[PDB]
Amino acid sequence: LLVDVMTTQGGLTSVTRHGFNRSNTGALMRCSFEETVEILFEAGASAELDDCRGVSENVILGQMAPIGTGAFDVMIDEESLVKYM
Amino acid sequence: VGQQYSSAPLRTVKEVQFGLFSPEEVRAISVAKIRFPETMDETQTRAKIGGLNDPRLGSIDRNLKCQTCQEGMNECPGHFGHIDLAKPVFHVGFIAKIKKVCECVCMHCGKLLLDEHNELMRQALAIKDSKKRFAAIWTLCKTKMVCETDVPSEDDPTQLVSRGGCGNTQPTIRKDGLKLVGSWKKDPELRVLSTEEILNIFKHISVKDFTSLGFNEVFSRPEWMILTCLPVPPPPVRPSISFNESQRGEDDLTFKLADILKANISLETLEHNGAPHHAIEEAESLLQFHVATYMDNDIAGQPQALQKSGRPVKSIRARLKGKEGRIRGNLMGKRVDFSARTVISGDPNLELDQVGVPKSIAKTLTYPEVVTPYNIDRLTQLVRNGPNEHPGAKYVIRDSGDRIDLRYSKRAGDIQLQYGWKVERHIMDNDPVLFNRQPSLHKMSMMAHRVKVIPYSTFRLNLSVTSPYNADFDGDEMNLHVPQSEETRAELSQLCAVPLQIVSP
Amino acid sequence: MFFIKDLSLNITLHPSFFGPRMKQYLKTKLLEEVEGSCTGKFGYILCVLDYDNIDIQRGRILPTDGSAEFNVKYRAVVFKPFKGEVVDGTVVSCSQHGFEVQVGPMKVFVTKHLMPQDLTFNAGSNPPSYQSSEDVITIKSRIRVKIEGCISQVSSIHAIGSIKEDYLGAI
Amino acid sequence: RNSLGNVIQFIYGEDGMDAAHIEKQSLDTIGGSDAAFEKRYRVDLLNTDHTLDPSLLESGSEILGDLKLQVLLDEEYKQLVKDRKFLREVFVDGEANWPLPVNIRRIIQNAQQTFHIDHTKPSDLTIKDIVLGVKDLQENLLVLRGKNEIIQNAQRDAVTLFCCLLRSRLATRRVLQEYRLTKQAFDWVLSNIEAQFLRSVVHPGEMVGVLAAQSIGEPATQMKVTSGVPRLKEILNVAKNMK
Amino acid sequence: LRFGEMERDCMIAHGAASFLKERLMEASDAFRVHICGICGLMTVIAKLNHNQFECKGCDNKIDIYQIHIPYAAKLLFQELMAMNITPRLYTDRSRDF
Amino acid sequence: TXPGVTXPGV
Amino acid sequence: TXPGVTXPGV
Amino acid sequence: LKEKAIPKDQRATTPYMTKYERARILGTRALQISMNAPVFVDLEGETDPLRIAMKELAEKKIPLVIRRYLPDGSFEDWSVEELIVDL
Amino acid sequence: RRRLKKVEEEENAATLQLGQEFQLKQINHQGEEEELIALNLSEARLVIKEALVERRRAFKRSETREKELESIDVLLEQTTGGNNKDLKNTMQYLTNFSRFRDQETVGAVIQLLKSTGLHPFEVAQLGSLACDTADEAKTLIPSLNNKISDDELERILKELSNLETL
Amino acid sequence: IFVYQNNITPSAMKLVPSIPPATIETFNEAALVVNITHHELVPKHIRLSSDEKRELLKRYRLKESQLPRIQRADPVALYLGLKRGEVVKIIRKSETSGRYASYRICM
DNA sequence: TCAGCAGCAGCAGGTACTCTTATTCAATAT
RNA sequence: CUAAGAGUAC
DNA sequence: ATATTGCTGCTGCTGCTGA
Ligand SMILES: [Mg+2]
Ligand SMILES: [Zn+2]
Ligand SMILES: [Zn+2]
Ligand SMILES: [Zn+2]
Repeated sequence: LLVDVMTTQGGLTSVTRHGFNRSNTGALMRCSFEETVEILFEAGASAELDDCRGVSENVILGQMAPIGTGAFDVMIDEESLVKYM
Repeated sequence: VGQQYSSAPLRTVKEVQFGLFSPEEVRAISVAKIRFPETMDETQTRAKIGGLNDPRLGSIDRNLKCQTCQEGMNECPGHFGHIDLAKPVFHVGFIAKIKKVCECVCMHCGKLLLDEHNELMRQALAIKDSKKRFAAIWTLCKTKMVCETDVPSEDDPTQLVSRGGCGNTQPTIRKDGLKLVGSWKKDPELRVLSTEEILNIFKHISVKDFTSLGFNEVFSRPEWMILTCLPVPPPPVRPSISFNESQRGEDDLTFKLADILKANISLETLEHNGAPHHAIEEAESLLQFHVATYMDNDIAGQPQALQKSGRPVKSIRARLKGKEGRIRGNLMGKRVDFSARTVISGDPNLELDQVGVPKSIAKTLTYPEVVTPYNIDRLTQLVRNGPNEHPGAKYVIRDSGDRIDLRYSKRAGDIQLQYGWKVERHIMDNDPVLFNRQPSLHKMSMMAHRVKVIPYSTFRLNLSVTSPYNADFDGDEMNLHVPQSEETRAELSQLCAVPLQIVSP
Repeated sequence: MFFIKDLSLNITLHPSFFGPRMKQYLKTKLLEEVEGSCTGKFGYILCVLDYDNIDIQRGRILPTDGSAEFNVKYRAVVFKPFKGEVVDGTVVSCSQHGFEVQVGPMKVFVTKHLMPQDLTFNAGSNPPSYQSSEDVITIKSRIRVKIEGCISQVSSIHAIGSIKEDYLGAI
Repeated sequence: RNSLGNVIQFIYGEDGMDAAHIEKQSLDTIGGSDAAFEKRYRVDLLNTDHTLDPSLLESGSEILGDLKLQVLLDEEYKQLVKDRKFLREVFVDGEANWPLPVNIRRIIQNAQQTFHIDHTKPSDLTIKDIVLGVKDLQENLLVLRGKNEIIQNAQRDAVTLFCCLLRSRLATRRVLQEYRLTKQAFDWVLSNIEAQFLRSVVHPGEMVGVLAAQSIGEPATQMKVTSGVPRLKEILNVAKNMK
Repeated sequence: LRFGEMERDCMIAHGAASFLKERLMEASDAFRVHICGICGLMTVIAKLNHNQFECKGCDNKIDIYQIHIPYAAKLLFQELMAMNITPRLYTDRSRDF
Repeated sequence: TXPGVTXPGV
Repeated sequence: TXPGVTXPGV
Repeated sequence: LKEKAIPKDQRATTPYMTKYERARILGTRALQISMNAPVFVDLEGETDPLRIAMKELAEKKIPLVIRRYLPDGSFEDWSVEELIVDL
Repeated sequence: RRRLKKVEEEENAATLQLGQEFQLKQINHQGEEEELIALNLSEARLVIKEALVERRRAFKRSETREKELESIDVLLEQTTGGNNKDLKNTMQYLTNFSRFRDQETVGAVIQLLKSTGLHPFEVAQLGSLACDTADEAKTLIPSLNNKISDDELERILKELSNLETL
Repeated sequence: IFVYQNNITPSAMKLVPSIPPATIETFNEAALVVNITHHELVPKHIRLSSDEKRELLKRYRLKESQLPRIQRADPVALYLGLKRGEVVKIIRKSETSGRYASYRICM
């Protein structure tokens, strides 16, 4: 998995602020690693839109990340609930 | 009380849309115009109207409500103000971007130097990533120094097609500190590019031109990179943490905003009274320096704007960056409640998934249990026992939000529990608790144990479980976290339990 | 004018209410909330159509809360006034400044500036009414009015109409 | 996938298996000599060069000379030879011990200890039963549930090495002679292999990125040519010039 | 006690989303804030006593939402606004995944 | 770089 | 260039 | 949502309940029981909400459905009744 | 889009600017698109009556102007409770200014207006206002200018006057 | 395909892109002495047709950019003459499963 | 159709946790 | 508040 | 007499005649 992440862009992407952190993966989760304020300024100037799919975005917003137990939605079924009694 | 009922619908944030403030939006959202640098009036007992602590921006005293929303300091978010700048100034974080944009656009007519007629511009404009397209457009249009009012025809390089070019020579632009100096190639003419003319030439860029440069028509236009109206944060952003028990101590941002107001007033008076261009330029440079150091005090090359006390001023950028800044020090990782820490000792007589908890720690940490018909009797008994003896309850959270402290409540007599109330009670045996050793390098260093109350001052754990924790008993300390709801409790027992972590991935 | 429109409403149910009659509770709570309501987005909402089977959907549990959020969709009959539209009504009140005409659930105010010159107000005629040389418009009189203004309140939509136009007035 | 939805791996670990459910096991086809291979697996009903003892199973005195059963044995042994060639292509050094999800040896031992295999009574199994049961168990090991050619091919490719292990262990000669399974014991073994394989599949929602990062970082803390932390730093930080 | 970054990473690895959310919000700082629907800014005057909600600048009074975010997040957004950046928070998807 | 690991440059 | 990123030239 | 919802006849996900799904189902049901939700199983004297929810899951009387989200935004609805709890 | 602040054209029925939420086509709850059915006063009254009687039946399982007013008031008090002063006023208005009586005449009117093939808002306006002549109809409803021929307009308004039964 | 001894003058490199759909690919003899695809580290690369790419994107519900990338200067990409937008299936000898099939889109 | 060369300048730095100690002057004017 | 120093377990 | 102010890590261009 590590070497697949490092080579998935067609070249050797280092684990450094000049490597993985330069992708277009979301401003809020990119700024949480390094170069926070510069990333925010560039996102403001370019008007980037954050889909809030990352773990870091929901951690910042204090909401259940779509990971592990949050990777799905639990819903009540009216018909089954009536069916039980 | 927390926060009371609000009729507004409750949703979760799905998308964050970044951008830049337009001056008119800043003037629209603002609730007050700030004009005086004094925080307090001449009586030194009230908040000056129009000053930096305007009551319309939020209350600076607990005994008084916000003048705008009529809510206490608990509820009021704070409301922004605005300073109307005498002259435009550069945004310190966008000086390089402003330089690139003005280097990509004709400095006279506000049109991009190389239109689609050029061979390489089809390749450059076909780039879909906004940031890569700008890089290409810059690295191909930085070398052109004429507006090219007439260009060869695209069909064949024989006849000439005349576009809307103005036929002027573009200058070579460098930065000398906080200012951009342009040397026009001699048709050299070296002069400082006034932010007025840069703002004007940015405002003439066509929508198609700056939307090809990566900007947005709605959320961030290039001309909004120039500051003409400063948003003033409310006092919540910059609180006066007076620790002298009588003397108010203002935040660095308040002092910087006072300096900005002083420079703005000085420049306004100099312009109104008439003065030689030298003094006007000096005042303008001072205003630019104060604004830039307010937004970012770590500017390379320039000397730091020292605080009153001679120390460097803490700017907003310094407040945000660092392992101890907002992101890495208050959002990604923060201090939490319902936690304990103490020395650990081994116990061969404990089960693998058990942890021995000191009695005083068990009395301090509590779990809120919802009163139910199935547990009314034992919760009532714990409330009767009180908080001074274990097992017992420390608080009773009523449905109305009032919190009955069991200390000083025996005076009122016995409390009758109602279904739906909460009893915040001491953690008893068989409670799932997260248990951690701080140099946490993998998941198995944060497994979940079952509480066993013991009569001493050390956490007690099985010998076998010390290997995943990498913990000895030569003085090691470990931490304990108590879940506060049934969902967290359930997933902590069903996912992070010690037996489930025996075989590691 | 009267229409029927597709509307959706979000209802949150507490955990204690998930009994076998949950569908009945949701159907009743859609009523008493949007029945006979007044909004600027859809004007009036008088009644719900197709009450036999209202589309309630599944219902998602709000995490950490236990309450369930249902997005219930339905048909609702609405009455939205429109600028530039002619509608009938019954005169119910009159004054120096104008007169009020009941149309459905709403009141339309016709000002004195929008009556013909000979149709002047007069308090001598009982009730004080807008009278001309050929007819009088007193209380409980049918009238056609062309609406030209609308201002929206939560509890009462307000409208301003006119009766100067040709063949506008008493039928 | 990452947050953008980009595919990192089209199936996790190229097998879709949870790491905690993997144990080291030996592939018996890849190793050994050709004579040992034929003595281990080759069975011939028509000739006496590789015939099987009729006392091994109840029908051993009646299946002798059968033709359809011989066809099944021929295709089984051809599949085994193909598996040996494939495994030797995959693993150049010839190493036989590799981590795989389901431990067959323990299942066989459990069946032997549970049903009281007396090792003297002739086996109740029939050869057709063994061959068809193994062939069906191969088809019951589902990782991907899709219903198109792409997903079917991915599923078939995702279990090929475990299927090689399964054919290596549950061969006709090995079942009848070395282990001496009965009918019920063989059916029980098949059921448990299927259940354990379906239980060893990775769970969606697993945060494998953080798990991999921690599983690499922690041994580094526990830690001619450079090695150790400096070499790890040289690798992760893709450096043009190294020592 | 500091619930650091790598503690959060361990809890992510465990897959316990709700426990992490409860640690970062209910145990440390949970703050309710009202946001506009036309704009994503927190510039909503909310007089809860009189049941009034008004975003000056958009001239709306009927399209307001409330969210629960850490107070540190509110401070970060206000500091970004003070630094001429608009972190608009929207509660619906304008783009498909 | 950085600091650490200015810029570059500056 | 610059420096950085003399001139060119000098 | 009509386009997003994969029809029930051609769901392509595992019929087995994942560990995270089981943990969240137990947590959600225990939280609802703690807030006086009606119980769908007969109690043998147990008072802990978590073990009540465990008993409900053992004999499949939990009226909840999992909405499994595919990475493209589409989802499949699997009722707790039809999910096989092998773990 | 998600424009910060919002600019839009002002509502004007005479210009046929009904509004952003009252456009020609509306997506139904079934996922497809339908024409915005604009009910005239009689059709809307019949729809209200159908809805109320169906609600009465569903609750159960689990003419002169005086007597119609009594029936609507009794059934209204039986069906719905509070916050119905608006509904009471609407229903008494509907029974007071009603142009058509029963299902047959409203079906005839709607099929006639369908044969006219005009805008749903415009056909609802035509059915709501009991006009007499041609130019009078054209000036009552400004959207009628050069949409249907004079002979067809005159004849169809004549069947509006004829089907104006009781 | 053009094969040269040492180098191509830039005055000819500029005119190498001819009138479409004719494409000129230049290779060096020194770079073609050893067939890189025969190295054991190099797995099997199979170019996909347009219909195969469409089926691949349909079955996995992918967009164009959600696939792993291969540069249009990679030695195997030059060897197979990949053009941008074309997807190569990579067959690999995995050690957890016998066979693993990945996909890379040319860029 | 090809052979030879140069210029510069910038700081911080793993994860938790405990404790103690000291904290910017002088002159002018109201 | 800031700064500095001595540490404890890795 | 009291308050205001003066070790580690990179980044990029300009220019032909002669022989
Ligand atoms: Mg130790
Ligand atoms: Zn306020
Ligand atoms: Zn120009
Ligand atoms: Zn707004």
